[PDB]
Amino acid sequence: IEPINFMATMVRRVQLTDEDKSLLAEAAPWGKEIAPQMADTFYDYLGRDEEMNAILNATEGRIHRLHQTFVDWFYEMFTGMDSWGKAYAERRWKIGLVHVRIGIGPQHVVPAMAVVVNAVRQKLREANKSEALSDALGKICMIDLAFIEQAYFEVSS
Ligand code: HEM
Repeated sequence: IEPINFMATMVRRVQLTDEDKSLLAEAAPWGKEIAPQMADTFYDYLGRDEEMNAILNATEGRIHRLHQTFVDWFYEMFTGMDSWGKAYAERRWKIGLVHVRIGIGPQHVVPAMAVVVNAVRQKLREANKSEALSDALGKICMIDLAFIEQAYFEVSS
């Protein structure tokens, strides 16, 4: 309802610390480096699902937009935009409403998010990044997923 307030509840409930935020903000340049490959993995994953591939069929110009929206969203987890504040919360809430409007649900987004976290965890291990960075990214992916699921709850109901 009030994005900034939902954000404070989500950072407390997922236990995302000042330390986590520092690890994310420090890894941001690396996040920016891997984002395009993450976008490609995600696109291919969605493409292999009959139901989710049907949903991704508005136009071809959609491919660029689907790649770019993903790259910016992914990088933003590392920077937090306004340090995981009001603008972050408003952007995450708008992301939630977009998915509810196109008729995608928990059966799509919860697994999709499991695949993102799995794919990022592979990149982290490839690059021999810290386990503390890996935990922090797990936390912020799950904040973002709560925003999407909460939007679906509020727009449904
Ligand atoms: C962790 C999961 C996901 C994330 C983080 C994500 C992220 C995004 C973002 C940032 C946007 C742009 C929203 C905007 O306009 O402001 C978006 C749009 C979209 N997403 Fe997702 N998404 C996810 C899952 C999915 C899934 C499972 C589908 C299934 C097909 C999907 C289909 C779309 C479509 C069709 C759009 C609109 C693109 C357009 O404007 O033409 N997304 N998503």
